[PDB]
Amino acid sequence: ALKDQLIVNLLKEEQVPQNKITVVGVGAVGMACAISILMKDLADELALVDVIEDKLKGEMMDLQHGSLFLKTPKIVSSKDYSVTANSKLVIITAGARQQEGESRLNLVQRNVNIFKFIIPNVVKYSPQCKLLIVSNPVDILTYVAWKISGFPKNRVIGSGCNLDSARFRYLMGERLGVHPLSCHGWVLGEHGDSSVPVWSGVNVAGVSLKSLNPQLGTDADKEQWKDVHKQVVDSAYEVIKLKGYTSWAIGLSVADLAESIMKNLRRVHPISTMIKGLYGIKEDVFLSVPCILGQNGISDVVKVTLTPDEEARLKKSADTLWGIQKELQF
Amino acid sequence: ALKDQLIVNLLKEEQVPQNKITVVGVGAVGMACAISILMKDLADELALVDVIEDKLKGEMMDLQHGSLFLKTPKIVSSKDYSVTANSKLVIITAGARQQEGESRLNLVQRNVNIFKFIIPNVVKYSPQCKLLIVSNPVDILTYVAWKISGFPKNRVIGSGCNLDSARFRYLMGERLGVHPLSCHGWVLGEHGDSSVPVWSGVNVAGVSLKSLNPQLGTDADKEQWKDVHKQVVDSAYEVIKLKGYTSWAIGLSVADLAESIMKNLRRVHPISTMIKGLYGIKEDVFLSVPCILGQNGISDVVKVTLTPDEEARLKKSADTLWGIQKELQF
Amino acid sequence: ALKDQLIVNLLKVPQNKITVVGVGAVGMACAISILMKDLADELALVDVIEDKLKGEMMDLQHGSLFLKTPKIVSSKDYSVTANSKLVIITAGARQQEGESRLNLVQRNVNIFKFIIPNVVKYSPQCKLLIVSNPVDILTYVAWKISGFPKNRVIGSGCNLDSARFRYLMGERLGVHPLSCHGWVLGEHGDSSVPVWSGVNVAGVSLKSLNPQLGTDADKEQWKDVHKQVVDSAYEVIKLKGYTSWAIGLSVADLAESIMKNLRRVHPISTMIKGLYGIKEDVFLSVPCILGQNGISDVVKVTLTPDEEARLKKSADTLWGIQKELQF
Amino acid sequence: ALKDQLIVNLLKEEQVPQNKITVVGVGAVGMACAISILMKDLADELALVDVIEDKLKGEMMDLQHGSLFLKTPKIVSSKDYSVTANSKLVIITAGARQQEGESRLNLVQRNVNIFKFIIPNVVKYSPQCKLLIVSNPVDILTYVAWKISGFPKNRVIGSGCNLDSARFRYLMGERLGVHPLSCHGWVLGEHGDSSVPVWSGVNVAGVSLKSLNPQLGTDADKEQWKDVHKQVVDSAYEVIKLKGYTSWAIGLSVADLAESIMKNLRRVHPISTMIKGLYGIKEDVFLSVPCILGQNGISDVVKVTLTPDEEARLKKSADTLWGIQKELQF
Ligand SMILES: Cc1nc2ccc(NC(=O)CCNC(N)=O)cc2s1
Ligand SMILES: Cc1nc2ccc(NC(=O)CCNC(N)=O)cc2s1
Ligand SMILES: Cc1nc2ccc(NC(=O)CCNC(N)=O)cc2s1
Ligand SMILES: Cc1nc2ccc(NC(=O)CCNC(N)=O)cc2s1
Ligand SMILES: O=C(O)C(Oc1ccc(Br)cc1)C(=O)O
Ligand SMILES: O=C(O)C(Oc1ccc(Br)cc1)C(=O)O
Repeated sequence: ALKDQLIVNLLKEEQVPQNKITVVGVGAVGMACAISILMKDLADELALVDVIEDKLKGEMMDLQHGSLFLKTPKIVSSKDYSVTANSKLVIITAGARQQEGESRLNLVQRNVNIFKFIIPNVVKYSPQCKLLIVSNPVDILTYVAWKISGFPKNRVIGSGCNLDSARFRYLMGERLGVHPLSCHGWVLGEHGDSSVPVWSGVNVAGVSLKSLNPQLGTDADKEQWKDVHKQVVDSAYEVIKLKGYTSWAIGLSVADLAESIMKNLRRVHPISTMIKGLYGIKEDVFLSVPCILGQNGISDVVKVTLTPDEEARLKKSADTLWGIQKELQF
Repeated sequence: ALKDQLIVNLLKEEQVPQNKITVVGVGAVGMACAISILMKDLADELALVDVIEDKLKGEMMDLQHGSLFLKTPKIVSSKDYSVTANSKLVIITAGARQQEGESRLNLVQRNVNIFKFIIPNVVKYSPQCKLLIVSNPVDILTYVAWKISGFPKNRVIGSGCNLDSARFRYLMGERLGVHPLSCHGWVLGEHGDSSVPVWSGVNVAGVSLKSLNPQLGTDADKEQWKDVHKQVVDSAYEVIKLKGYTSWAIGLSVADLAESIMKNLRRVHPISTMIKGLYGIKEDVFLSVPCILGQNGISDVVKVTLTPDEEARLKKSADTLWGIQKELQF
Repeated sequence: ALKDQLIVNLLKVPQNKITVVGVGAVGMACAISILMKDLADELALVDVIEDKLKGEMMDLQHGSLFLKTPKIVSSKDYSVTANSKLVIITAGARQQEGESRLNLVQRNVNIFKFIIPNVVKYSPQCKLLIVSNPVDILTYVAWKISGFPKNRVIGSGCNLDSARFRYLMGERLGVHPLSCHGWVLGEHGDSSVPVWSGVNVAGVSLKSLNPQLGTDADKEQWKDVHKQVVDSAYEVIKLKGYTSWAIGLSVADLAESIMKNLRRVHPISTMIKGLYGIKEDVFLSVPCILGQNGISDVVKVTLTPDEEARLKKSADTLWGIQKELQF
Repeated sequence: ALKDQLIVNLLKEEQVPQNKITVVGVGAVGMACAISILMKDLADELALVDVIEDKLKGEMMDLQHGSLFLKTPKIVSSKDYSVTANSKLVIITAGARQQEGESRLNLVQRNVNIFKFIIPNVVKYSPQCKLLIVSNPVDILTYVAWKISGFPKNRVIGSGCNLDSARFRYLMGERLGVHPLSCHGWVLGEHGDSSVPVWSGVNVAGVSLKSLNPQLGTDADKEQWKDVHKQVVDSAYEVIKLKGYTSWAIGLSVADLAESIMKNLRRVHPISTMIKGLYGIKEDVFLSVPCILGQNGISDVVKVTLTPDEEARLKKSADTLWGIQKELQF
């Protein structure tokens, strides 16, 4: 054989990848997560899983054809979860997605049912993985993945408000003529309608925007900064109406979180985690708060100082999620 | 205003971009080119142009929402070509795309008519740009864009066989257990059915695969390496049959060419250029040959030493393209 | 010729050129950091020591296969610097063991009287990025000699002091420095100002959880973090003889904002006359918006009376030195 | 404490580095390797080792102060090898360096004595490490590291001719007006005076330069391409004469090898390995040949087809290296 005339083999290697990432779901979200991760050189192996055989195979082949331009030596796919074995990070993007005008909370039963099959299959092949939930409603589905997996809470993460906060920083950046990297602001709670903008922490170079404008984010704000939060809430609905779905921004948001996990950065991200014991919350509610994210997942939570109105809005987001969460059939 | 209390302006904002890229067409190919370019930090401004208003705005908005994770501070869109002003590179992806069982050659009348509108509008606003043609049939469309634009031939580049060669290299790599970066091989001629695998130049570490196996690429080959070229030819059709279209690999192949142009690398790529005067070709045929690509586009053409059968196959590819090209009216 | 048998030539100025003046440890660290961040299509090096200059250029050229900067050039002659978008000056006497950066001033001013007109002659529209010490005074000096408008004369200033501060804050908290926010302003030296009022994690003011933060009465003595920021260069000089790596990375950070027109905010040296309560033509670090045209805007930081007094003291210290200087 | 007021700890330590690199020696080569590795984001932890305490601490601190600009969250140092624990790769740059007019082969006795201390201390704390030898004479020192460590051959690599080949490609590129990435050519054998330019493999886009000029690399060559290999041989001495030492190009060459290892790329590099059994070599000689490099080090060797003259020059290099090997006192 030609391979043998050209090359002399020294050993049969173990082959087990050291930085493998699995993406579950090859829809628009899943593929945007896949491309972003490949262009960030985060993994030595990428695995894709879906239920539509043709689409899964087509997507895998199309990424594979770009291998020359990448540094991810192995790209694989299968409907069988054995393809996901030894993943460091498994990203779940599978399930029903919002239609035009549809609340993310409307996807709950359909996605809890899908998660009942997915989660035991992921766990079986990667018992030491970190789970990164992207499927919606993300907060409730992070709780679902946690309960099903049996994993400790540090290893079950939801993409949460990482994108909501990125959108907030982009809009603030556009209003001020400053790059979003130099605009600071936190959107917490549900990744949806009940999210909370933390006006007290909104700043550029550590200068509180609220110290210059005390009415910042209120109805009495002459510049109406609350419309920035309204744009954050409405963004996914506005994008879906225009292009039928969202993909690029969530893909970048997920690869940003994947980078912190894979590279053990210990950067702070507003992501879905259990908030039991914070702000008077007594139940197993999962929603976004600023978390320290690394190789072991969420190791710590930043206790944000909320005004009484900000805390009341966060407890409202918590009540909305727990109302659905507490009555789940699984 | 809050902005003025926070920031003291010391310079009048008369912003002109220095490394602007425009992507014409927001279909799956155009968006894969856009995300790949954004993630490679090649531009300081990205402009998108299309004819479907909603889809165009949705795509622009979705990219802008990922700005925090990028280093391209300005993302814009419009149906109006004034939005593309001062681009250094303009990437053309617009037009009809081949259906399952349809040749890229069959899109020619539809795409020439579209180019008659797009090309003059692009050159009107970006007099310094290089035109990077991606729409199909890419070889005939590069010739068409060249003739319409009034640009010199070095500045009108067709993505051509850069993707066929990357596909070939990936497949060769899979067979050998070597990264595509270390598997060398050139697929030239039409970016389509009549492409030519240059078996004589196929090598690993300077070792000719044809020297070890003389039957390489022929029907007599026991390992059937000709199936690698057949898979290269069939790849877009196979992927279209599986996922409905191709996007990722073409996106990365175009970003690869964009990097060589923007960074003036003078790397060699198999891309569409005028071959009149080479291999006895007498007509104004555009096809892929290894070209040196930099800040002024195609500055030089490498003269590949082809076996008598490889040369005849290349002249056959040229004849096929001329057969379609000679009947065009524009 | 082999080249003509292989290649058919069809077509017989760089667009993103950067020049580094000075091939000392600082200059070479700026050079490697810029090459490894793919910011330039052409890098030029300039120095007065011909052998050292050529050897550094050749050493960089030999790594060309692992880079994406296709032209690396050098000369003692400034004609090599023509068409630079950005010119970084790292040349002159460098900080010595147990000595203030203010002790290099007159010698570096005399050297800039030669360098600056030569840079200006070949790239009249470049952005000048001053790294040489004392950076705040030398930025003012380069501004005066060049005749450039103030937006195009930038000093590396406190970008490194703030980076050191965020690393030290990060080590105490167990958080990546990217998630630890806090600004060190004024002189890139002993009179720098830690802005405790803006120090935060996830928008949470550290002063809100420790009102005494940064003062003598602070039970956790966070003033020691700023003391570590001040002492850092002296400590590194004592141990290894000079500093190079952290400054090269800080300079490449500023070069990225300029070259990619990011409009990110950096604490860098700029003309502060009329701002923050200062009446003289003093340059010091304040948070600036940095892009393709250099410093376009200045962020007006809300400083506490203590912080404002310290910044005024830093301005007074620099003005005092600058006053008694000849050029 | 302020930390406890701001952060709730939820986990539980277990901080084991997953992609750790160690650099032994903090001279100019060791620091150029360190800065290049840091700027390529290859490691989650970087450890430095040396015998000069102040120099080592000052270098560590200077890298640490640049952390905000990096993605390697742990930079450590010590004269104690326990600091290198759990490294995936250990880079050895310690030892005497050659003076002008002094052969790298003259460093043998001083460097072997140093390796007798370093090697057992390195291997002790890192079960999974690959040993990457940079110190000179590199080929002899790779054999020495292999004998002292008791490691299998796949795990002991010498930086060998990776830099000689990069220099060759750079110089070829300069003559042809082509980027080094598109200029192919191998310099094999000893990383020193007896290296072998493989003219038969020298090519652009698969085109053999020797097939265009049969006299290529011989004294009969009108263009004297042999001067390119002479410049490769003399390059370290020319740089040493001008600036006192070489650092940047070797740092980049070592980071290139570290990238193939850390990311399991399976790219081909001309690096020091055992050649017993190839080209009639019957002894345990280490020298550069093209190797497939990945996570388990050198898993495979490319059997380059050499002309009788190239093979004779390669065996001559092996004989020279074997001669020095017979002088080793373990
Ligand atoms: C039992 C099941 N296992 C899977 C696995 C993958 C998918 N795939 C998607 O849901 C892709 C499209 N969805 C979005 N949101 O992109 C569906 C199912 S159902
Ligand atoms: C006169 C015209 N100008 C344009 C500009 C853009 C587009 N957009 C596409 O065709 C994108 C979808 N198609 C593919 N190939 O992705 C069509 C036209 S028609
Ligand atoms: C009239 C003059 N032009 C120059 C240009 C470069 C240099 N080079 C250095 O000073 C490098 C070493 N110094 C530090 N600080 O690294 C000195 C002079 S004097
Ligand atoms: C028993 C010993 N262990 C070590 C470890 C490191 C070093 N360090 C250097 O040799 C740095 C300077 N040399 C080069 N080549 O840069 C020397 C020794 S001696
Ligand atoms: O992936 C491929 O081979 C090519 O992809 C496309 C390139 C440009 C457009 Br517009 C549409 C498809 C092809 O179909 O030629
Ligand atoms: O530039 C080069 O070729 C090489 O550089 C070094 C390699 C290892 C050490 Br330790 C020091 C220098 C060489 O001298 O072999």
